Amino acid sequence: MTEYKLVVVGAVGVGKSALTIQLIQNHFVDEYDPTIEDSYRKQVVIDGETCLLDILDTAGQEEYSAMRDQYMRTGEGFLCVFAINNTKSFEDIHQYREQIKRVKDSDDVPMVLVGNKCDLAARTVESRQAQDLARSYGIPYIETSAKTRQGVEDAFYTLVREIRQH
Amino acid sequence: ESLFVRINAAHGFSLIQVDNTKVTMKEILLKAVKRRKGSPQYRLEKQSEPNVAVDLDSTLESQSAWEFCLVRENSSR
Ligand SMILES: Nc1nc2c(ncn2[C@@H]2O[C@H](COP(=O)(O)OP(=O)(O)NP(=O)(O)O)[C@@H](O)[C@H]2O)c(=O)[nH]1
Ligand SMILES: [Mg+2]
Repeated sequence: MTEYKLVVVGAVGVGKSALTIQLIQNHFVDEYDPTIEDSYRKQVVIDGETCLLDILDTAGQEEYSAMRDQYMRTGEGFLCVFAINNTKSFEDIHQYREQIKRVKDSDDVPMVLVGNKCDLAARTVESRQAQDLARSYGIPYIETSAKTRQGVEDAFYTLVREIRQH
Repeated sequence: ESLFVRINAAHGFSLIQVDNTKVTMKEILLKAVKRRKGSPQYRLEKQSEPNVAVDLDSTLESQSAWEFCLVRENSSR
């Protein structure tokens, strides 16, 4: 069947792995174990149509930034994740989008701006600012919590819908 | 960049950080199972030697390999 290569990118600690494992295994990862790179494949039904998700969970650690080229070339949709309590991670979003352009010649690839950890009371990134950033990119903004599962399916499934509608 | 080993599993791959090549294959297996499956028995195989379980008490260095398959003991790669 049809397989979609989705890639989860963003700064250290924003919750890329927790989002991925919440989707794949319906489980919240409490501990922090830094990622180098991991992939997870799962069959899912989106809008009544079965497909295979191939999710690439990537390193926020800049030590591994050279990997970006490989996976940005073949990635078919991207979750650009920041944490709502981490303004630096929001600032970092642009760098991921720009690197995707270096290898795709464009940023014309399905992407979702993901503001994660929305279960936390303290927010340093304003919702209107995240909405405005997504608007400046022409992409959706979705608030998620890998802990409560809020918005998680919406974030990943929106990518698949955007690929299907090309 | 740290050293790391590539683990090929039933539903994807995991890059497993190692501090040095004196780490045991048992330690690598436990890390890969924890990450990929969370809380069935498993073996590791050298990428270039299918169907043979590596000695989990041996060191990564002794394997002369940096890619392994994680296989359920009741199954094949
Ligand atoms: N409260 C809350 N905590 C979260 C959420 N997502 C992740 N975390 C926590 O934040 C920490 C880092 O999460 P993790 O998924 O490992 O982040 P990462 O972006 O994958 N880090 P790296 O880039 O090094 O791989 C973990 O302790 C995790 O429990 C969330 O939505 N809500
Ligand atoms: Mg991670």
